[PDB]
Amino acid sequence: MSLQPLTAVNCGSLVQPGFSLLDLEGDVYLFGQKGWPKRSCPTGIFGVRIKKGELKLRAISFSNNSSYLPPLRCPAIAHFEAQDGKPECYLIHGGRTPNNELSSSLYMLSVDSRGCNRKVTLRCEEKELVGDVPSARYGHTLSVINSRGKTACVLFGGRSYMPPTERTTQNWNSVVDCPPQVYLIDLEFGCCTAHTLPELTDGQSFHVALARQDCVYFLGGHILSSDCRPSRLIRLHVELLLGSPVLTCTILHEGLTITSAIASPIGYHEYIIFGGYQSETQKRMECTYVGLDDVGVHMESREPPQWTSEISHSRTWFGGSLGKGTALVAIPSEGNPTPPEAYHFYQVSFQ
Amino acid sequence: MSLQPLTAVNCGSLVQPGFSLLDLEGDVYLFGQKGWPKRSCPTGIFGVRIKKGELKLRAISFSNNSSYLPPLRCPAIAHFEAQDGKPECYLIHGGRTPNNELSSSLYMLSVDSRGCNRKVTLRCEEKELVGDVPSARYGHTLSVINSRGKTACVLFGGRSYMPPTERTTQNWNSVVDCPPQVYLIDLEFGCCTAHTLPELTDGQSFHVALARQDCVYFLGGHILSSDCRPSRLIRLHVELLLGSPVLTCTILHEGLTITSAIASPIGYHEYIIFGGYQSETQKRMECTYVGLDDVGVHMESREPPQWTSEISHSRTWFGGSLGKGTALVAIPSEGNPTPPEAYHFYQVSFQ
Amino acid sequence: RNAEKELLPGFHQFEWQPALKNVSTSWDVGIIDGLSGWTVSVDDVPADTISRRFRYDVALVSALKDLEEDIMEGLRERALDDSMCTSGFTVVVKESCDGMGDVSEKHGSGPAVPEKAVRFSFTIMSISIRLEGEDDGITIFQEQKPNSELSCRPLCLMFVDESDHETLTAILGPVVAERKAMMESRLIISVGGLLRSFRFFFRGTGYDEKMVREMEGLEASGSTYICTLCDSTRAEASQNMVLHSITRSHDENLERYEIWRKNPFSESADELRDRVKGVSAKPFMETQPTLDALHCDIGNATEFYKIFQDEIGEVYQKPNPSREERRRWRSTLDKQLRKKMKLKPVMRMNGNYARRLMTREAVEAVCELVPSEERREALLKLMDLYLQMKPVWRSTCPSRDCPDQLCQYSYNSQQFADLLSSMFKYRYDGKITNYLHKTLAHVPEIVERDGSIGAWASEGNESGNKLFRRFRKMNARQSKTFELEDILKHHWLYTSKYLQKFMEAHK
Amino acid sequence: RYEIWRKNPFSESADELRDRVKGVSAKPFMETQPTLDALHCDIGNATEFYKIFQDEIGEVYQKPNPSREERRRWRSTLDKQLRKK
DNA sequence: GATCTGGCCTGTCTTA
DNA sequence: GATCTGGCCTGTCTTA
Ligand SMILES: [Zn+2]
Repeated sequence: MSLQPLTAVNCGSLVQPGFSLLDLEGDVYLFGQKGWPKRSCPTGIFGVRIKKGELKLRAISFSNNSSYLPPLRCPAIAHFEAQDGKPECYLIHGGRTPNNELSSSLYMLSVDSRGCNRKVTLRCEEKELVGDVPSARYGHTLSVINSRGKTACVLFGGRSYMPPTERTTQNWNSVVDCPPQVYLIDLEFGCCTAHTLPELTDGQSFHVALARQDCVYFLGGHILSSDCRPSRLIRLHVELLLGSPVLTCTILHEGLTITSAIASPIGYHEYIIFGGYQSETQKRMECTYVGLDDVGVHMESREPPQWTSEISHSRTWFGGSLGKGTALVAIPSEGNPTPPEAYHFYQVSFQ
Repeated sequence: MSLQPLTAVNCGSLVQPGFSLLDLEGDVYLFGQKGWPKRSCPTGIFGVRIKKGELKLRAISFSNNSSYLPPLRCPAIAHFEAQDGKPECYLIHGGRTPNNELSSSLYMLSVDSRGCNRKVTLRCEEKELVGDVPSARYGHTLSVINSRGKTACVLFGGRSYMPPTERTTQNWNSVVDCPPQVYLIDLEFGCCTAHTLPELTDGQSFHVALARQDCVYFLGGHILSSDCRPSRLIRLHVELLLGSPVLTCTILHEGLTITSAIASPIGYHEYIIFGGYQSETQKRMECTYVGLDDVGVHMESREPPQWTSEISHSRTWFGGSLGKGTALVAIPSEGNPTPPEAYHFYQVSFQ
Repeated sequence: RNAEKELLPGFHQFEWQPALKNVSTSWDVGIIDGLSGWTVSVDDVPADTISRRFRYDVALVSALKDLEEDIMEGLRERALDDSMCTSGFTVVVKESCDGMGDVSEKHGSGPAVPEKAVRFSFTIMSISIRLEGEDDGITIFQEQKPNSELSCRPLCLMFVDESDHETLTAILGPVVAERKAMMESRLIISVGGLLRSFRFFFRGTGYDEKMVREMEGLEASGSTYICTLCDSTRAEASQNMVLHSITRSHDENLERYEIWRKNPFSESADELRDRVKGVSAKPFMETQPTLDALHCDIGNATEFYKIFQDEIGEVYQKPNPSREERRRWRSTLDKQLRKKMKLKPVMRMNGNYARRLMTREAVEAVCELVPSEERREALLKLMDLYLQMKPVWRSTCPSRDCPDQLCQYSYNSQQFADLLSSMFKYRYDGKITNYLHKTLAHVPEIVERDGSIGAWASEGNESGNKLFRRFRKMNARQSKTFELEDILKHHWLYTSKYLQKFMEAHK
Repeated sequence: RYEIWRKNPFSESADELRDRVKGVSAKPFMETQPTLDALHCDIGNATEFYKIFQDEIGEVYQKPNPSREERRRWRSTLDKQLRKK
């Protein structure tokens, strides 16, 4: 366990409080640029490389085949790994664009060509969704499941803007938890099924999802109605049998109280959960290790890296996981005259 | 007959509207600077080197046995040429202290030692003046003369503050031309003789004096009574005999009208008057050549180096002569924010 | 317009005896262009500066003629018979001069002038009496709130850069001349119906350290010789702190310059600068050897801010900190001072953020940051020491308001310096901020001498600068020529007591 | 235009796509009447002729490649003159 | 050895 | 080769 300081070198004005790191085929790509894309990099996505403490961002270039994407802030990212037909995909839906609206449109992001010289072209394929469309939402999570042997996806959680009845230009900027109905989205075709369960009383937000072998575990998120941070861990088990994707669920005894957590995969399916917060005021310093098996998910705290007094005293913090037991954290910084760079960074690593 | 544009490199905050350039034994040293001396070079005198367009200023350090000097504004410099027993002399009196005052004390400034690597220590020596002392003044001129074959010095012109009885805090900063009496100062001893002038019914200032072979020529200068800039040049002739230094004088019919002129030596005694202000608004562009022979002063205009439109339109200009037909000029500048250098420079040369 | 003709200078008749030296006898002169007869010939040193000033004496007699009311009610309160014993007065005038940046030039006609503006002012601190003989001197009127911008009397208003000495002395030359000519002669005014006489005692106390240094010919501002009041070098004031003796005074500095120039002993530059203890220039103005309270506060506040910054990380543990960590420490320190104490970072630190920072409970939010326990106790203890010694030089008159802190100040400073050279030495080995030395050395002495300090602070000047900005917009003319004239006038009117009396509305 | 920029139905390349959508990279959040602003038009052209004057003082079109120094100089004589008259 | 790409650094422009 | 001195940069300090 260790952490070391990172200088953001040039162009540290690109990172906004929510954002997303896409780890695919080695190098990871930053996503969710602040504001609208500037033609310095019109694409909107950045390859990120960390060398000798320096954090450098490179300008990715989409393939001609691709649709272009707005810098969504806090979407549901679901990594789908390599298999037929076309690996490997990152499912981004739907976040909210630099203007205030919620996309509610799934995008499939994939690698294309390399290099020639250390160059990676990418392609985004938006997919049409018929339904029973998912309601526009953000902070929700999405996951990839495989049942005998068909692959589908599970979409749940998240806030949305108040429905267009209660909607009022005084209450316009308010949000509310969208109702608790899980959406099963086939990758292809675009059929989106909406089911509900009695076990799910309420909707959640920022609940970190773990997904393995036709089973999905939602950690305790943030419920906006009763303002609780449930220590109840949620499990669900789906199996797709012709012609219906039958679905079940169970509550668990013990689950974590943390919201906005960062899951960095280390082992086969074993993740290290950093967590963003214990409660509304006070962030979580504690680092936790979470593995999962067919029997169940098993929790073991490991000794957290010794935090510099700054990050221990910082009100807010965030980041992403570069994968391979390696992650990035970010600390907002007040200084005058403006640094200008708003965020100090630290790279964290396990073992 | 040409001008190279000069860069002030670093530290152009030193040079000030009036100042002096001492050319002795090769390299020329700058004298006088804005405000009081700063620790960087406490002496107040900088060596000047002009290489590849760069105008570089260096610290000069005095010998232990020497007095230290205030950064005088517009003193009377008399360069006393090599002979028994001690070359090379610069007679400086008395200028205006940066702390605003007139200094009546005369200083003899000279070379001491070198290098060991390119360093010239100097020595300043006050001279007590047995007098019949000169009234403290600025803009006056002083010159070295030899007669049969002993050497004395001639001091005349310039202004001074209103008489101390009649000076009122409203009229304090007002200034009048000091009375038309010449002061013959023996280098040693400190005897200073004051002498009336039947031919000169008025005092004057900024009159460039050119002294050859026991005769001194006063080129026209600004008179503050009638505010006229006489075309008439004024020659005087000094008779040194035992023990009376009796003094004659004469008016010359026609000469140049100039104020604050720069005399740059070229030939043996042939100096080119580099110009100055002809009137209270227009500044003389015309660069003029002056030989001095026993017969009389020989005066021919010379084709002036073509001026950049900047210096041609410049409200004011000043400078000094680096000798060997080489001189420096300076143009005040505006902009925003501060350049920082308040003065652009140009280097002029003959042939 | 014809109503204030009285309140301005150049109205009330007065005369000096014996007659002033080198000053006109005309008492009717109002606002005067301060250039004061510069011939403005192109050939000479140009006149680049606009200024306006009252002739000093006239401004004085108007100020005091305006205090006529308060000194008569004061005299009556004393039941000292008004008509008898009228000639023995003593007037103590605090004068102050401070510069101001970033004042934008006007398009105007001419002449060209720099951006920075210098405001020369004064205030009448007290007026007392002595005769028949016998008893002491006897206070009558004493300014109750000297720091207020309500009483600061502008005198010379200029556009001048503080850096150029030439012009600054050119314009302020006459003013100083009337002062040193005036100290000798006693004033005669017709007040309360009768002809009475005043002595003037001038104390310039309000100048900032850099200006004191630059008019006194010292090397500013970080030179090896720190104390304006003492001959101590930097390193010498490092080892020893709490024990010092004030030497530097005007006449001594003058004689010291004449040594520096004339140089009879012929020492090399290094040794000569050692002999005169760092006087490189002939001072012109005379300035009381006293300490500005405001800048002192800000100096110590910024030093403690720096100490905080160093204690956040561990400096004494690793002596050579990286730059990136230097900013990181600043970032978490200001984070903290936001979350607690409700404070936000500053570029230049105002004295207000110095008053929030200096308090103990402010040192509480930082005490939580430093991991080490004994360090946490050390700097806390330091700060309580500082709270104990601060009101001495901050408060107007400690001889009454805060006696015990005053009597214990020497011992308290001893304790302080000990604690610094004990745990903090790494940061004070060869270097001490000018003010920490000045506040740990010469304070008890000057409080013993002036009687009090902080009443003499630059604050009563400085504050006034605010007005100079608004009076340069609201009440300006507005063109370059007349502008200083009507700012100055309107300022004078703002300062007058006679009006404020009316604006009290008698409860 | 934006919907074309996003959907991008013709699978056209970025360099050329930008040509097709002609400069719209983002979804507009407000409607402003297609109209010019007077003020910054005045300031824009004013500062332009200031620039042309400046380059015109020294001879720019004879020697096309001026340095930093002759440019700063040109500015100095320009401003000195504008103030002087 | 030498491409290509991206890089920084420069380096100008335009609005602000 | 290798001092010297200065020269600039840097480096923190110290004032406004
Ligand atoms: Zn001292």
